[PDB]
Amino acid sequence: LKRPNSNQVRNYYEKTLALKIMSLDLSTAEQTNYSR
Amino acid sequence: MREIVHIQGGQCGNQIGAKFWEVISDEHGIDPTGTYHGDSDLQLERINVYYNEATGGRYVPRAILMDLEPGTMDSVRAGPFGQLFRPDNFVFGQTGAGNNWAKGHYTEGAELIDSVLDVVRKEAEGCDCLQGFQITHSLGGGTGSGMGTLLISKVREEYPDRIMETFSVVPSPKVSDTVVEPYNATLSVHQLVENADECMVIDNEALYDICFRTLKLTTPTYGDLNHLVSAAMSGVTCCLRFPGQLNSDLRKLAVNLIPFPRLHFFMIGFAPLTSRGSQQYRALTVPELTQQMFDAKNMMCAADPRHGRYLTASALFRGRMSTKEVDEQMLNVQNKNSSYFVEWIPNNIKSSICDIPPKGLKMAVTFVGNSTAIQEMFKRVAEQFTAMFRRKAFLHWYTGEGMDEMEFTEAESNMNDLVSEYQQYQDATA
Amino acid sequence: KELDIQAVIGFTGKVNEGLILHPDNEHLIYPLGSTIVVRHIISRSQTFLRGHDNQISIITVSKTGKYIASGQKTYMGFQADIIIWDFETRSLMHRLKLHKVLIQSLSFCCNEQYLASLGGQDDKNMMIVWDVEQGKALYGAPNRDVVNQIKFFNNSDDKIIAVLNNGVQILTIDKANKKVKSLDVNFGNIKRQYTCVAIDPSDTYCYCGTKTGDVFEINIERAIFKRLGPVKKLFSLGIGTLGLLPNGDIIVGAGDGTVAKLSIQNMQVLSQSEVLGAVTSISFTGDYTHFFCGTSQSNIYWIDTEKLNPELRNTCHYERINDIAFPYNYSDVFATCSTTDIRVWNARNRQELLRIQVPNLECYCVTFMNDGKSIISGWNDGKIRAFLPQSGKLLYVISDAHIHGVTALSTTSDCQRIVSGGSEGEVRVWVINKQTQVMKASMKEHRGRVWSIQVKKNNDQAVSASADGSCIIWDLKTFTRLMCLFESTLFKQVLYHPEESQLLTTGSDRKITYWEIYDGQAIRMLDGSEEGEVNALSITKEGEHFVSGGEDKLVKLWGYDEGIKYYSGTGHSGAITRLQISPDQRTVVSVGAEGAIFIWKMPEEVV
Amino acid sequence: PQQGNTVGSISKRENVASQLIVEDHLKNILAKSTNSNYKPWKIP
Amino acid sequence: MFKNTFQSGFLSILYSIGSKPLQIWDKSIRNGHIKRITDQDILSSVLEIMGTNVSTNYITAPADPKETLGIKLPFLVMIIKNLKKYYTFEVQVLDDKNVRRRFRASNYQSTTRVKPFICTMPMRLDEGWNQIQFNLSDFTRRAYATNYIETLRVQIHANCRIRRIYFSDRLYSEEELPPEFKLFLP
Ligand SMILES: Nc1nc2c(ncn2[C@@H]2O[C@H](COP(=O)(O)OP(=O)(O)O)[C@@H](O)[C@H]2O)c(=O)[nH]1
Repeated sequence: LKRPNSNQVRNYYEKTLALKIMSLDLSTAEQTNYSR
Repeated sequence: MREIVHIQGGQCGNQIGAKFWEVISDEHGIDPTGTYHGDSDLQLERINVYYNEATGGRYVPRAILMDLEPGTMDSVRAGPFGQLFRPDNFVFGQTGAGNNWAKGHYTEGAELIDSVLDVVRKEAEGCDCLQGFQITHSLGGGTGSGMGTLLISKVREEYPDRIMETFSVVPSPKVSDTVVEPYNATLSVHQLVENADECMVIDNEALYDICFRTLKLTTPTYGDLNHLVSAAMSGVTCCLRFPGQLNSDLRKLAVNLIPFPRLHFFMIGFAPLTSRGSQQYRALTVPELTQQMFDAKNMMCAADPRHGRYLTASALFRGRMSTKEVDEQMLNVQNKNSSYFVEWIPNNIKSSICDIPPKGLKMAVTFVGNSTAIQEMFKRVAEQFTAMFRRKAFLHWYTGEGMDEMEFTEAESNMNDLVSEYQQYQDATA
Repeated sequence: KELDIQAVIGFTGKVNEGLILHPDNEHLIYPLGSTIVVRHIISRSQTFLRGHDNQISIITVSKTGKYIASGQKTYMGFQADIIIWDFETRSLMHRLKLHKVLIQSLSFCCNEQYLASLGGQDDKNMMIVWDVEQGKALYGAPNRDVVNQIKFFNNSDDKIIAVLNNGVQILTIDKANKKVKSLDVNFGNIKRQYTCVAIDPSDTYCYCGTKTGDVFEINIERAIFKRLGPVKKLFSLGIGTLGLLPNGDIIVGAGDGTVAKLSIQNMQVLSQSEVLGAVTSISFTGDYTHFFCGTSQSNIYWIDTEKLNPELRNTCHYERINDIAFPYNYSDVFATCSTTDIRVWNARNRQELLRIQVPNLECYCVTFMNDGKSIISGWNDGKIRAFLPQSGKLLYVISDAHIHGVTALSTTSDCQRIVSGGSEGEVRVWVINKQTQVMKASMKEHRGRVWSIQVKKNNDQAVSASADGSCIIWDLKTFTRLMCLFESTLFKQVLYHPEESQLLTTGSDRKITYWEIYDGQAIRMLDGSEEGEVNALSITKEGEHFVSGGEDKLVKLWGYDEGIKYYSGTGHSGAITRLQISPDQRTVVSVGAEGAIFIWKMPEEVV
Repeated sequence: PQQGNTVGSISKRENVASQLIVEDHLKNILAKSTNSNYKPWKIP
Repeated sequence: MFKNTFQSGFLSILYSIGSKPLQIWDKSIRNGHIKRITDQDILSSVLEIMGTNVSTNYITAPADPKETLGIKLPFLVMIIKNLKKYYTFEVQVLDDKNVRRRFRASNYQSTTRVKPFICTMPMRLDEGWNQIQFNLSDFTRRAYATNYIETLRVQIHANCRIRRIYFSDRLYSEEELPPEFKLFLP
């Protein structure tokens, strides 16, 4: 079996994990940037 | 309640019904898998008319598909909405009629008719209370024009009281696809006139003219022609399937449209028809609908109505509108066109209303008229027949399978008579 | 100046593949009614992309997280514009002008240099290629039949796929000659209709969906197809979206709303699940687990892989908010009318509280009742309905109140009566009683549809504003004394001043006009954009400031005593229609006709 | 009549695709069916 | 069910030509089978129940127990095809007194006995199709010397093909039977 990138896979891992918890609410902005 | 079964014979009828069922399923909210997903409750109150209920909540059309060759059913089985058709009803032959009415009606058709007769009989006992039967076929093909009308005679023998529709594609010399059209055409129509409660004539050249002129689309196809035919199909029985202020069924039409037992040949039409270039320019109102549905170019038939006088006519509107304005354009169009209506039958216009419009269009109308202009197809077909027949061309193939010259003579004489008494009332005065 | 916004409730699931998780993650992009929004995930920040005029139709992104392409649908007379936005700068990097009405699809190569755009059914299905660095139309292809989507191959960008309505087409593009070659994949006795497509990473095989519900499998090296899809079973509304796992497993979205996976074997589902609304977008996260799903009813779902259990992340409004209301002296909850179903929402946290659904009717002017009694609404058929707060069951219905639908409602404080307005100038009064509901209206005549009815504190006097151009003030005791206020335009919101004598009224003209029952005009404000129709207004308990909003995206609040604007509001899309202020007045809420909900922090120095 | 019904039977059973074809002779069918109208050539 | 409803001359409970011939009927099958086929002797679709252990295979008059099929009508009649196999059918009736009695008719029984709750009777079937008339009036008046008010239930057991079951209310002849009620000869 091929050897995956140890750092890359774990990076995707905790990235998706944190996105899970922080994805609960999308409404709040607190950084408007109407113009840009 | 008051159901009708749907049966196809010959590839033309199979192709018509194949997407007739598609249109019906779409307007009833039925998926290609037989599972209802409509949004309105009225979509489900009257579904037994065309669909039987099967275990698992699915629905199966009460249609019997029949032909003497398997290719067309093999194609339609994989066609869109082909999964709804139950595999049992597929009745197919093994040779093909060779476009020969003899092989289509005496040698092969007579022996093959037993299975389809059994199936249609069982289907007839299946429904609660029968309204009648309706056919979709072409007189120009051997297997259809022969064994379909054979089945017509058998079924009319066994159910004398029911009403029958026959939507028939007649041959025309403008678009002629076969060299032997007059023979089997006259042979089929001779038998069909004696048993047909109602006959709906459809002209493919007229279909090309319509799809060329009314819509301005570059390359129409058999699918588009089938779409127009299917719209005409659904317009007739919309009122029986949905509520309305003035409900009128097939027996209503039979009572109101046929003065005499031999005058049951009709020409039909559908409106509105608009281009994609002008649909949102054009403002659809009741006068616009009526002027379109009385237009000479909107008719599904090549015979021009202004060469004769209407014996009677009927119109079915679909969508929400009051009835008095409908009545007023009816009376106005009867008044300004009194020359084109027979004068000894006043009030020869039937009007019916249904409050459920078709999907995507808020108003629609279907027109069916018994007119004294139909004699043109019959005279030209008879002229072609005698042109072929005086030299006995293409005759040995028929006479080699039970045919003789006497049957052709009787059919020709009967058609000439039918023309004579059909045009006699045009000149009749009160 | 500009006013803060704290929360936004907006999403459009009408456009397919609208929801996109930006590669490298942390960024989630989706289209609003007419503007694109990007959101950082770990932080709570977001950014707006507003370089458009009409509703967005298509959103696409490149590989390796490079620039984004957005396309919108316009009127027949004009031409749709394709806008390329450079990422990491949030700047419009290019604008391109071609095609007649709308663009159906956009495709990016594996390399970022090239572009493909597909026009709508109008322009006769024109396929165009573009160059990213400089906008150039190298060559194009017109075809008769409609093509639903086009996709570039993962490698060998010279070969592209097009799911034409009749069947599949493979197109070859060469640099040597500007010509494009077309090969039609032939099917034996098959007339399936095809919408979505996906390509395996090896570029050997492509899986294409069907309107019937079975996914076909076709090699690119030949016009031969292999497999119809799930045997003996279908998905009952066609195939919405396709996705490919590294295993080759095919994640499929059904039209009814259904998520299932088929192994690269006999097409049998390993696991199946049910999801609300028609599926519209599927986005696979990095490492291909726990992907995002976007419905056609504006719902965002977090769907696990290999064990399909749907978990609802958040829900959004379906479309076209009609009006908003607060309870009397209560601000924790607020209710919104919808196209079909009324919703209630919490102000602090904007998760959905409760929905009351009606199949095929529009609501207008939902009115709350103190003492926690039923909520009242009016519908298209002309009926009025009252529903209980915790659970959506109706207390009562009033049938055939007005011929063409009730438009506006107002409640007296002591709540024994309701005043209602129809489209054809009819204003009616109904005596509610726990036993029965009766009416004693004057059946007073009033030409246009009435958009607003207000009742003063002492509850005897009640004003009603018509579309015709008259704001008539009714004594409500004798149903007489018809003195009505005159100006010539389409009226809108009218308000009493709290514990004064003045009427703050608006109309189609770009003017907020202070009036009195004696034709007394303090000032003619004239708050005008180029083609703005100021429509929504609100007043503080103390007459320091009033909030005003037009049809234009901008919304602004003005000092009552003196005609000078303080602060302003932007970031909206489309026509803003209603502006309310909470009883606690710590915020101002606005509802946009394109599905967006905005709550704004009112400035501190208006207390 | 007796036959002509059998041969028709195979066709409709064939119309079901299911990623399979029924020619009527697939599995556990005698030793083997003659490779042509005559028995096979020496080199296939 | 069938209470406070008109009846004058006839009342049909079951007939095999319809979309759902048996809706009020409840079917319980253990080793048998139920289906309707066109009959060779009479060219029409006929419902059929078949199986072994005739006791366990039956169809009940109500879909569920605990309520009545209240019928005031005196005369039962059935159209059954004689298949040269076992067959039983029973009827539950209410008398003058609020008592429930029952009459069973068996093909394979040879003795008749009266009992307070059950009255069994043998029956004989001629070859081929036949329609049989069940009086029930003289039957109750002879078995318990008590008149009848209402007939609660009807039950058919296995091994039979059935065309019509109805209430005829009096002895009628073929000529005065309407076309649907009469059996047209092959
Ligand atoms: N409207 C319509 N007409 C058709 C179609 N197929 C064939 N026809 C017409 O039918 C005629 C030939 O009929 P034919 O195929 O011989 O009928 P068959 O013998 O029953 O198969 C041609 O002139 C066609 O115009 C179809 O799909 N739609």
